[PDB]
Amino acid sequence: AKSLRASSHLNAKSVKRRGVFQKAVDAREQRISDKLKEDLLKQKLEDLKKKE
Amino acid sequence: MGRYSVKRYKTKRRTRDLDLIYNDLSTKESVQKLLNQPLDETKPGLGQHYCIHCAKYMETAIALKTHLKGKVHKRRVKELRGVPYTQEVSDAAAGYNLNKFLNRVQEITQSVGPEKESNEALLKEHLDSTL
Amino acid sequence: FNSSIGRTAQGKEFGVTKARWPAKSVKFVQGLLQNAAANAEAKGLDATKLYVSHIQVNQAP
Amino acid sequence: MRIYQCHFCSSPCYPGHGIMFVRNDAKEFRFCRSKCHKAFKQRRNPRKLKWTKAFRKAAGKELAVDSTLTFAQRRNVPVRYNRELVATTLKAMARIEEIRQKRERAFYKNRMRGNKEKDFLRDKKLVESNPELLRIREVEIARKLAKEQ
Amino acid sequence: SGNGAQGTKFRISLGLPVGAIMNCADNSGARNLYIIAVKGSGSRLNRLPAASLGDMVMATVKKGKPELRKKVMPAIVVRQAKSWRRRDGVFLYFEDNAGVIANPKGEMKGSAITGPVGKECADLWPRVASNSGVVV
Amino acid sequence: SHRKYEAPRHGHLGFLPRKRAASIRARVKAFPKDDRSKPVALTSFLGYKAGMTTIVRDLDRPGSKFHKREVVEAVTVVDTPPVVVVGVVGYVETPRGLRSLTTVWAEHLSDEVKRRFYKNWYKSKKKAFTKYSAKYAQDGAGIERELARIKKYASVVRVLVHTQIRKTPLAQKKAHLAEIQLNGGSISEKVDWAREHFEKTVAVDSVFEQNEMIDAIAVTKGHGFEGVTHRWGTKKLPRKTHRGLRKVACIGAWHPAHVMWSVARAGQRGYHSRTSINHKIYRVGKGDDEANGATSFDRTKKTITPMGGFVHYGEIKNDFIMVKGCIPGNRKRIVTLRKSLYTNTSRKALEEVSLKWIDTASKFGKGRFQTPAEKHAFMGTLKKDL
RNA sequence: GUGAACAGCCUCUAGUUGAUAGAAUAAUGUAGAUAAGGGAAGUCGGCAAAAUAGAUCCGUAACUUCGGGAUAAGGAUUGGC
RNA sequence: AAUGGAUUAACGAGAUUCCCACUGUCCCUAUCUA
RNA sequence: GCGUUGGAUUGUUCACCCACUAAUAGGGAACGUGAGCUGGGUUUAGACCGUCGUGAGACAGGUUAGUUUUACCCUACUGAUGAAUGUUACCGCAAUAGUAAUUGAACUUAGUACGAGAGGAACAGUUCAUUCGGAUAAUUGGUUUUUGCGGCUGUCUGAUCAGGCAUUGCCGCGAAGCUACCAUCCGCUGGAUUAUGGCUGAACGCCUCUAAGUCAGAAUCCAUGCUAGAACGCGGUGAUUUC
Repeated sequence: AKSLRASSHLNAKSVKRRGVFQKAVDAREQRISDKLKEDLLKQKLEDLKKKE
Repeated sequence: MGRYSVKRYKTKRRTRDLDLIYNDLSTKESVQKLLNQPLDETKPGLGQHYCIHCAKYMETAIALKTHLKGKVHKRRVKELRGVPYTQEVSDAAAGYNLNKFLNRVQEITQSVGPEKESNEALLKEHLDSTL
Repeated sequence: FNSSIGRTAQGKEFGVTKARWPAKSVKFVQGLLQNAAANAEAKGLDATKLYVSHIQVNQAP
Repeated sequence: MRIYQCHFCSSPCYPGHGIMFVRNDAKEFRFCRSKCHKAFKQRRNPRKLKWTKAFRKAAGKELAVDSTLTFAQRRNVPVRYNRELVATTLKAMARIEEIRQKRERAFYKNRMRGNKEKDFLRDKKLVESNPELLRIREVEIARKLAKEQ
Repeated sequence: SGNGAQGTKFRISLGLPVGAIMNCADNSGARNLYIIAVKGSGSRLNRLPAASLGDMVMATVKKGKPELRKKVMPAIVVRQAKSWRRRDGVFLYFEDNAGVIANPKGEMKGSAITGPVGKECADLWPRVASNSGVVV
Repeated sequence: SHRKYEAPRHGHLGFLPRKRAASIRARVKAFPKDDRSKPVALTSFLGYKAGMTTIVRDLDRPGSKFHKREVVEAVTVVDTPPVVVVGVVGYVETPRGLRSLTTVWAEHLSDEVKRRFYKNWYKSKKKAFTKYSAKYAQDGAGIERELARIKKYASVVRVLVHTQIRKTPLAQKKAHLAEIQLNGGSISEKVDWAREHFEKTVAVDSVFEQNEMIDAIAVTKGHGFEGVTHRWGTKKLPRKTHRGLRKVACIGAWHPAHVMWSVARAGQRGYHSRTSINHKIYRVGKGDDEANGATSFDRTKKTITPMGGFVHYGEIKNDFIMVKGCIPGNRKRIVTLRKSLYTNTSRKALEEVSLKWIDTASKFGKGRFQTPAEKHAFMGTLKKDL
């Protein structure tokens, strides 16, 4: 069996990172920063209740 | 866990149990099989002199005379009086399958009961006539 | 004289990890400090200015 | 997932708990916990053990035969999945279980009524047959009132 | 896995080491089996090759017909009596140790199997499951 | 001679020296690097580990022998209150390493993080940042310079956060400071972000979500001075051997005349720092969300808190993360949750999990019941009830 | 008192309450234990430990100098009222 | 071959081999007390 | 780099089988390793049989029985504090040192290439396991001085009640804790090369893989990653006493 650090498996794994498994990451990073930009919008409206 | 309970109640040294023994007495065909086993070399009384209540082979026909007149064998007679406690008794206690449970209790009261007592009456009729 | 002595936390005042609480040795030393303060009153010295300046201990037979 | 009961305990065995045993006659003996399992090896009898449920249904305790208890039997004929069955069963199971508890509490009051009769007949024997102790308490009240005075 | 066993074999508790007498579950004529080695086993200093449920071991026969004794032959274990883990939330164990005997292709020698057969053993070996009267 | 039976080494030489760590909060050695096109996003998070529970799951995994079947498995539950930001730090790349050149604080600190700076709080005059908030006068400008200096210089930017220990049942009153790096591009956008979050708290679902492979680091479970056999795994000498039997027999040969550095002596076991990677989040619940433990199947309004709470830890009532396997560390301890360090490649990093039942029976005994309404339903009424 | 017993364990008369003590409960020890599944694969070697154990009834082989072997082996049983 | 040899019941803190029972010797270590 | 076993006969290595396995490779370190073990065998005094001697006794020889017993010392190694760099506290960087994962099968390619037949592969995509390591206590087992709750024999406090003693009296269950491939979880990817395959290309008016230049290419090497953090390597920030 080939090892972890063989040159052939690291080339086959490098093709998969160019394809699907980065697009599942790049979709996750956009959904998360949506909720972080909504988190200020909640915590400014809590500040506006103090201003009334 | 303990010392004494491990010696007798391992998985290797398990006895038969109370569930199957009630089935063996309940009909007249399985009684005549166990009273008349074919003789076997790998069994203590050479496949004769077997008590049905206590799942246990005896060495000699003398060792049935002294076994039936004992407080050990009068457990297992008194133990097998009623309904043999299947899984169905434990499920009925939680509110689950009453009609499966109550119909079996209806059959042990009506049918399976007096067929068993007319078998245990004949064992004392037979084991006194031969011993 | 401090080999194989157990450590303790209370020696951080002096910077030493090895400290010990000798009971019998203190009872003679504060017996002698009680004697020296009695001797300085008899000469007519001051109480607040008085300090231990020389102290010495060496072996008996 | 199956909330199947203990063989000895009649308590529910959630997924991830207890030991199963399999007889060579091939029926399964599922167990609530280790207490019920070590007591099974030792050949006991749950008609005799007071803490189990098989004793309590048999010994004239908590009610055994009821119309509410016949609703949860088992079904060996599958019902083809209509949703409007499912929406009513989630309303049925919240309704059967309430009537279960209003009958089980009411069954407990039949078994414990008239304790206050025997509670008071016990007190007539302690008070009336101890006349000398009742003299001691009368001066105890008078010493109590005089200290406030 | 090896020859005959279709699929893969998960990790279960190792109940039977070398030199463990176990019962014989078919109608071939052997009464007890006697394990000498376990196939697919590891190699570590001072260990014993240990069998499990649904393994193939090389096993001799101590009690049986004189045609069958004094020859090593493969055998498949169908009952364990050491508690293992099904992946739905239950541990379970059988009453005794048991094994049927077979050729290295995995094909049964007898015609029937007495007693219950383990579920993980019946998935791994198809020819056992054809002769199994009772599963689990 | 030539050892006559080759065998693997007992113990791993990578995790040496086996010694007690520097702090209960384990430090983070390296972060996921920087993708300078992405939005601004935090890279790690810190919370408090509390207990275990079981999970059944309908395994949707192509190719396995447990495809479309059910699988029980054990997860951890880490109490995760919202975490509030108090500072920015910039680092200048030298030809020696990184070097911090500026920290900037945040006009008003909580009483938890005035408590970190003291070891004797109750005698102190609580004078932690009094001279600093007078430098937020009319325009500030001792701050805006130190913001503009980080904008000009300072290749990477780390952000100081701390927990909110007063919202935790853990009775400790004193929050932990930490540094978290950012990974949004164009570090002017990094440092404008963090100035807009001073005195402002960050949630947990703004850092993670379900189906993600993260990694937890902590300081793991001290045991004191432990002998060689349970420390390294050395075989026991047979019985009644002179000078003991729980030890290594031959510690060296006649050359070299020194005990070498690889022969498994006795000493400290436990309370080391560790890093365990590829742990998979199953469930991100909310504190205000009642019925957290109820899945899509159960529909029984129950929280993940088991009956009588966890063992040596109270109730949950905050956000939490349910991540499978076992995090290094013990209960009521601080763990730090980094995220994945690299794009994972296996199909196990991509599966959409679907919880089916969460256990909530009591951990303080052989617990049988889920909710305290079950126990009253099953037992019937009792003597103290009527 | 239990028991076949001056065995062992417990108490009355009589006698001591002496043997450096306090605080903590790491390793390795010394002394004593219990372990799932398998059952000598350990080892020069079943060393050590475990198992058997009192009593009553039944039963008891080769061998032999007829006295023995013999408690041979192997089984059934044992509380309280 | 009374430098004594062959035989053999009973007896032995004598020397050696195996079989059932049995068990942390062992697979493989864990734990509790003084 | 990593891995090389489990058993069977003599004190025995010598010498040789049985099965598994991917494989059962060879060596060294006072023929590694007795102030680690072992005394099995090596070497006293006891005793027998055999040979030789008139004899005491020795042996061509065989069998059996049998006393060397520190460590608290300095160093080494595994762990633990620690004076002094204005005091004190918090957040960091990384010199150097170590470094770890491994092998087998399975699905699909495919009964396809290849083949007269019998037979029968690869790489890509994917799922599990063998040794090894790091942790972890949900669950399941193991452990009980929680002497927690019961129970039993003997004696003792007049009986009941509640208890004492039996080197922890014994038996059953036993939470918490500690634990086990006897339980579950997790164990990465960049660069430079060796053999060797090549391109341009001379020496040598052809030709060549090499001399200048250059493209690849090994479980190899150094890094990313993971442990410790120089107690004399360093940075950033908080407060800084009036008796």
